[PDB]
Amino acid sequence: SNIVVSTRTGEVMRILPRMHEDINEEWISDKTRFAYDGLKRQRLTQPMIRNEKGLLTYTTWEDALSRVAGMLQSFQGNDVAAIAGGLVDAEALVALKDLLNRVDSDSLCTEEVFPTAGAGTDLRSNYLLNTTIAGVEEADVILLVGTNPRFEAPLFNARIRKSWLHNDLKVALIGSPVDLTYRYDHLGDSPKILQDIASGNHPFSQILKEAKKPMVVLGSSALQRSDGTAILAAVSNIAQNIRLSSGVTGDWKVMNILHRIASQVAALDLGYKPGVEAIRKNPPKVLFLLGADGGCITRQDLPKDCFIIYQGHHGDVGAPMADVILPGAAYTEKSATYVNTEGRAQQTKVAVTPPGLAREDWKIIRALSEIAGMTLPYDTLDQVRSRLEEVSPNLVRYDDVEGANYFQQANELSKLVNQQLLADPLVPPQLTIKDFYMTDSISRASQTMAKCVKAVTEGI
Amino acid sequence: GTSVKPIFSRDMNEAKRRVRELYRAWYREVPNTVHLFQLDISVKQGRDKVREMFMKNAHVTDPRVVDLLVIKGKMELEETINVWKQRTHIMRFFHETEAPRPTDFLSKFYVGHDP
Amino acid sequence: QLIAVDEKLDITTLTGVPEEHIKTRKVRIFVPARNNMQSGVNNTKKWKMEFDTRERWENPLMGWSSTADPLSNLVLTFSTKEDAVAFAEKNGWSFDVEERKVPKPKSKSYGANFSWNKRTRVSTK
Amino acid sequence: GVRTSPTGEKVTHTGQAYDDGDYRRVRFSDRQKEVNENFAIDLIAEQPVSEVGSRVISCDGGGGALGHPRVYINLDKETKTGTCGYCGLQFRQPHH
Amino acid sequence: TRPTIRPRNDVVHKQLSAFGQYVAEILPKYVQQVQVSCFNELEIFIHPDGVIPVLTFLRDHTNAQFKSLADLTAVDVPTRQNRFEIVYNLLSLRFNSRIRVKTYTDELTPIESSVTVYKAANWYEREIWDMFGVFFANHPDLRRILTDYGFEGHPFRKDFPLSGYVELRYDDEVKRVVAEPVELAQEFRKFDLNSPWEAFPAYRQPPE
Amino acid sequence: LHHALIPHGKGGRSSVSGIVATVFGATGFLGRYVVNHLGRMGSQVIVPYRCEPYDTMHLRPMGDLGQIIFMEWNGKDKDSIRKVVEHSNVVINLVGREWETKNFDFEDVFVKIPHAIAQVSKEAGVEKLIHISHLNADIKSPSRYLRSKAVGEKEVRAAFPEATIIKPSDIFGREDRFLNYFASMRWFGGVPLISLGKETVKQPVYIVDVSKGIINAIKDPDAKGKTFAFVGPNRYLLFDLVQYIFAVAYRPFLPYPLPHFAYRWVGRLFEVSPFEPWTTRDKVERVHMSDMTLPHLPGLEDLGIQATPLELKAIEVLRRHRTYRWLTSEMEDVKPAKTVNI
Amino acid sequence: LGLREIRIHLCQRSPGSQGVRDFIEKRYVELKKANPDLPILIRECSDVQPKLWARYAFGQEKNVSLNNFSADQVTRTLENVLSGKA
Ligand SMILES: NC(=O)C1=CN([C@@H]2O[C@H](COP(=O)(O)OP(=O)(O)OC[C@H]3O[C@@H](n4cnc5c(N)ncnc54)[C@H](OP(=O)(O)O)[C@@H]3O)[C@@H](O)[C@H]2O)C=CC1
Ligand SMILES: [Zn+2]
Repeated sequence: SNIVVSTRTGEVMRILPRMHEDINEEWISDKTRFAYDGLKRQRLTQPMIRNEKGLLTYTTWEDALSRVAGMLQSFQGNDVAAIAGGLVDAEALVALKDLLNRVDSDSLCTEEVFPTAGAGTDLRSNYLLNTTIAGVEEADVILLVGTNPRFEAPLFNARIRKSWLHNDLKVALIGSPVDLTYRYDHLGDSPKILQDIASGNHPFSQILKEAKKPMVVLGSSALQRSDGTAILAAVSNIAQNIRLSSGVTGDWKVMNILHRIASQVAALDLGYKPGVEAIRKNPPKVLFLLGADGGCITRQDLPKDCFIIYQGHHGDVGAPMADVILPGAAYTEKSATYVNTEGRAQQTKVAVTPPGLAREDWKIIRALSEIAGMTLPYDTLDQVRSRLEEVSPNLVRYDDVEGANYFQQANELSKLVNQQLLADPLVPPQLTIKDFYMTDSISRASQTMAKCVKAVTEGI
Repeated sequence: GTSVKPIFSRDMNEAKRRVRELYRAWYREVPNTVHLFQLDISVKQGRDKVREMFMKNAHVTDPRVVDLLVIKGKMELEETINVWKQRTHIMRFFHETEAPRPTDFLSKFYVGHDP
Repeated sequence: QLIAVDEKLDITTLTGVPEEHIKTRKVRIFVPARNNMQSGVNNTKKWKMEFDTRERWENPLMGWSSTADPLSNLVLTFSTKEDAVAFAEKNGWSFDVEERKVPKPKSKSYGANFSWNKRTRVSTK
Repeated sequence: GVRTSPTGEKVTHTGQAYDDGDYRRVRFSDRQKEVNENFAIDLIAEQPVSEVGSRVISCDGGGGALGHPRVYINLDKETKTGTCGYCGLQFRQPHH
Repeated sequence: TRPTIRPRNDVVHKQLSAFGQYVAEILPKYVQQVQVSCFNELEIFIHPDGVIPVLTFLRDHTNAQFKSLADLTAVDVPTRQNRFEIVYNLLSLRFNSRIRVKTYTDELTPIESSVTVYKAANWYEREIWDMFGVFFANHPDLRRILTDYGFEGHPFRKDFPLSGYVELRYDDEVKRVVAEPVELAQEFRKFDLNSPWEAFPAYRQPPE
Repeated sequence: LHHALIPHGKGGRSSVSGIVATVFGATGFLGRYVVNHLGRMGSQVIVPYRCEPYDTMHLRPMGDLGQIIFMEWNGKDKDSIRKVVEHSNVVINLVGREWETKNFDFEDVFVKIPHAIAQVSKEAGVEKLIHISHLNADIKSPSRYLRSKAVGEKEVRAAFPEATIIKPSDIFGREDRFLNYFASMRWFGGVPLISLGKETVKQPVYIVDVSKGIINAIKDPDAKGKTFAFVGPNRYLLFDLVQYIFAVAYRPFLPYPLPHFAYRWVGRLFEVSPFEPWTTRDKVERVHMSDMTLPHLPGLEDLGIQATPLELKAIEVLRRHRTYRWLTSEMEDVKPAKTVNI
Repeated sequence: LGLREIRIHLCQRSPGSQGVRDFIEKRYVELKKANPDLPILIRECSDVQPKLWARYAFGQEKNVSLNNFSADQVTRTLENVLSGKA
């Protein structure tokens, strides 16, 4: 969502909606509006290392960077790995990718799983919301699979409600009977229904077939349940059956994936190997936690004496388990690139500067590369954006949502491996409004969100 | 075309001629300035400072901009000849009380957020 | 009479700006967004040019907010995007431009509030 | 109603006080710290509650044109006292 | 309408309009536009080449004897291709009237100096050059007048920052006053005072 | 790093360098330069003064609003020393008198006061302590000045183990006693030199170089227990040095040899004055003693500083001693003196 | 020696990318089934030019212009890149 940050005398005072007719349309969600006060708490302001007693103590940039460079020079290849967080910009992502490639490492991962079978990351249409947010006004049938749009993407759910109210949309849900703000048709929560819909026996399948311009939306939250490949294959089969029975209607892009992490699409566009399984199958000796506060990898999944480097802006679960802490900048304190769930890249502007000794993320990575001896070819933000255009050119068009449909190839490659589903009901992580507020690192440090959780839990 | 009118010089050559005249005048004046203002610099220091100030904008290819630069140079020379400038104004060309800002990436990263 | 200069316009050497604030600054050319607290649209008519934000710190006495760059309050107003681009180009600044965001026309109808069979019917007034 | 920090420094009504390791306390060496001892919150707390027989009352701070803009306070809520936005005076409707 | 509204004067409006038409007829080679504002002020917009003729006419013609130059200043409008707008204000004692002459220029185009027409312009033009950077062609002695010695830039320019670029202080090590980059203890606080609602419908511009 | 002590700004007057310095003896010759360099960066300076506050007025414009704080102290009182360094994270010691006075002998000024400062700073938790001694500081030296300097340096090292110690050699500057002292000798009309000054070697150092060395030693992490020798680039014989000094001042040079005993006797006569002595037996001993060479100690070049030669910054000091006739003479028309370099 | 990734940048409306487009339409899937572990990213260019990037070990990477190429040309240079030739 497009916002206006109102600041006074170098302090972020509030967040307001900024009109964008195609994304948020004059509205923002409560988390977008009221979580800004978490930027004043639990901030990482200085570099920190481990002292003789194993405690974290402040140090200078030279000392921490030299220690990290010395650890990085010793290990090369598969022993070096990196994990990206949920609030990471494309510049830092590409800088870390290049730095780890300089030591012949490819163990770059994200905290969210996306199926790597078949086309995987190669085809951009495979992991995007191809219909786009503005396209929901043109559909008449939408099927949501294993997601809760109200909390995972509140503005997307508001768009769905607008289409439902004005265009008489028909909505069906496969998953837990969560309370969307509108009335939908609950087909059930078993994943097996998908196969039935892909078969043709189900009543809903006929509706999809006879309805021109249908939409099928699969939430990313249902791709982390150890069988997301099978669910994705079944949903792609449903989309293919739609595209075949009615033929190609033109440029409609039935298939859709709805993300909930702001750094995921940029990472995938940079080829960042989604999922943390690569770390588990080949444990590393130098771990680069780039804002990774999901708790996916703890010190029990790593070998003894594993050197862990955390680079972020908040003290959270991922911080105190590290050996060196490098203070980065929050999203309000840098001009950075984030890619939408539709693939629309946008850039932030600097509201205030990072507190204390915190620096820009890509600047930290570039300085580390210089100190380690494998200096990177960019010193200016414009040069880093040129590198981004080299790696993936769609990251420098800052309002373009256009793309090409490669659904045929992805569907063809998804048919190769057909690993079975499991008989577990699709349950979204966001079951109740109390789970909506505190979801990421900035929210958990916020006091307003604590008040909101306490109010929605024990109302009175 | 472009319907542009010159200040003094019609082409590049006349502008270069005026530039060389201004350079000769400044080169001549430097020793008298050093004596009158009781500066602690040598004549060679003043002359190479004049050369550096001339070369600071040696990339100009527009005769009008060159003419305006020569006019400003004449203004400064006339200010220095008539002792309208003081010792502080003359020494402001040397930045003697300013710490040298680093130009490499690592020092700038160490110092602050300014690129 | 007419010298017919065939050079791109450039006045960076005449403006007295230090080269630090010419080669390093990044200007932003945009139509400001409407203040969402109000409905008046009179502040979204003209283009504006501004500079990137620099460091502000807390001054040790009185805790006031200090700055070190001179262009922190500089906001210029232009009638058209081409004029702002020309000004930025001739002043040597590197710019980014964002196209104007015009709100699309809507389809309002008072009778739709009382529809016989459509969901747009309101339950209160 | 002033307090004292562990370092022996008076705490102002805004609550500000220098930390133990804060160097800025050196500015008070051989000098004093300016603190106003008449804390406004306690002073307005000791004022009694006015009892009036109306659902809506008006307050202008006292003195007419020498007070604050005249405002109206609704007293229909029973478990709470109407509080003036400007003056801070409290009003209530008779009960019991 | 009576007590608080400024009263209009139609006779002076008619006289000024007639004289503006007279001047425009006499000098068609240079006069581009004529205006009479509603508080009875007459403005003539001319071409830059006509500064010396028009003024001379307005100083010497028997029907128009403007022997006094009240003011001469420039206005900076960055959005225009010709940035600076030169304004001459003339006063006629014989006819007890005032007239205004306007012309335009850019950063590099010089304008003929009018010291031959008016001696008073001698300093005024200097001031313009000091604060706007407009060069006057045949000025007998053109140099900075208001700014400091060796002061770079022209302060009365819309892109010039309010506090400038350098500030002065006495340094004891060198025993003189030195200039250093400006560093304010408290930054000037910018206020956004413009109302989002239109105030005067009469000046509304077409939305193209 | 105590957030309120995190550097901020471009390093200017209003910028914060995160340094809190207590500069003992800031009202002297080196102290003013040190305070000026500290105040340029936006550092907080605490000036302990014992003199008339009027005599500190020249230090007021050196810092921003509230960045220079003046406090009264007593050398023999430990509580004042505790009061003035209780909040500083660096303490610089520049206390020193060139002559002995009736209330403060050389032992008091160079041994007791530095030891007390170091002890109180260690007890107060001060991170860094810069101490200034002499290059010629020897325990066997014939000068009580240098013997006291050596003893006090040993005591400071014993009391503050991580103290940076700096040994300059005959600093010259606008307010120096070294350049002026030789220039001042012209009033007598004959320059008395022991052995014609042909067996004394001097290595004077510029004042700005010493101040920059102190500042860079404050900001250098690996200069805790180190000892630095601050000396100039060139070594001169005393005769040639005085010749160059008189040539720059455009004064007639009439040097004559004076026996050591006679110079000592003359020094004693000057010493009797109630006011500060023009010269003293100690000054005679120090000014006719060759500067020691210590190749095993780091210097200005190890702190990133290129020492300024005397021939570049000598006219700015000696132009005041010229008459009206030569007042406008340039800098590069003196044919600099010969240097006995290795 | 060891290839790590392939990046193909093609514009979706320019004529010079047409052959590349045809390649991805026809002979991409087969390639993906011949290299199941090789990341072959397909991205979109602005109207400038189509290009093919290839990254090797230790961050060394080289680029080839594919302007006005045919589908046979595209597959030929691609199999040259995968093989130990050119
Ligand atoms: N000057 C030189 O040539 C070089 C000097 N360095 C050393 O560096 C130090 C400072 O140098 P410099 O600036 O030239 O000397 P100054 O005489 O100019 O400075 C003396 C400072 O120390 C203070 N001070 C002196 N005696 C006492 C005392 N008994 N109690 C309290 N304060 C006192 C003075 O205070 P106040 O003025 O108020 O009396 C004054 O602030 C000295 O220790 C000196 O020995 C050593 C090599 C040579
Ligand atoms: Zn009241």
